[PDB]
Amino acid sequence: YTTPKKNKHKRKKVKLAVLKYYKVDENGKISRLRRECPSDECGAGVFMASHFDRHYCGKCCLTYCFN
Amino acid sequence: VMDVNTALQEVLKTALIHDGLARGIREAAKALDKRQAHLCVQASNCDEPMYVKLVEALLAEHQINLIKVDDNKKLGEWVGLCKIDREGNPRKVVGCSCVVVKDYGKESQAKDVIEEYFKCKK
Ligand SMILES: [Zn+2]
Repeated sequence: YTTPKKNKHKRKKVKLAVLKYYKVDENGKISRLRRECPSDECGAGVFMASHFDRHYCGKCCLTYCFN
Repeated sequence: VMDVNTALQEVLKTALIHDGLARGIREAAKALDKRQAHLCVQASNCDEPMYVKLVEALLAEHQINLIKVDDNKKLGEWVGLCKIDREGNPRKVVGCSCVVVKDYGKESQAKDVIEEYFKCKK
């Protein structure tokens, strides 16, 4: 009943209705956009994140920074 | 034309009751990029060109067969992606737009896609 903050909001997902992971050029080739994760489970599999400084894999949970 | 469309009906039915076949764009991409996937099935009534040019241009650079069906909704009813009661909705979901068969389960009705690949190579 003390209520110092009146709630705690819980996360809503981003809900963006597209992937946009691929590009095609001059009648099309496959074009990966991110550095492919070298993890054994998903090698040449799922893609890594593109943050402002680093890359990040959602499955294998490993990152590559560029200092 | 019955002996090909009903043929891959039986093929995808035995595939989904025997294992998991990929349903939807992301599992389709991640399943056909791996070098074990069999033929893809994708819809014809897509409303945007980058989706279709993506899926055909990205299956043609592999060595995998393709069969195209007219509507996505009735395909999604076919692919088991529903909650079908026998007296209610046939497809209460927006049907699937593209699948890929990872495995056939068994070799009962593989002759249909064999002659499909034959007429593709004709
Ligand atoms: Zn990974």
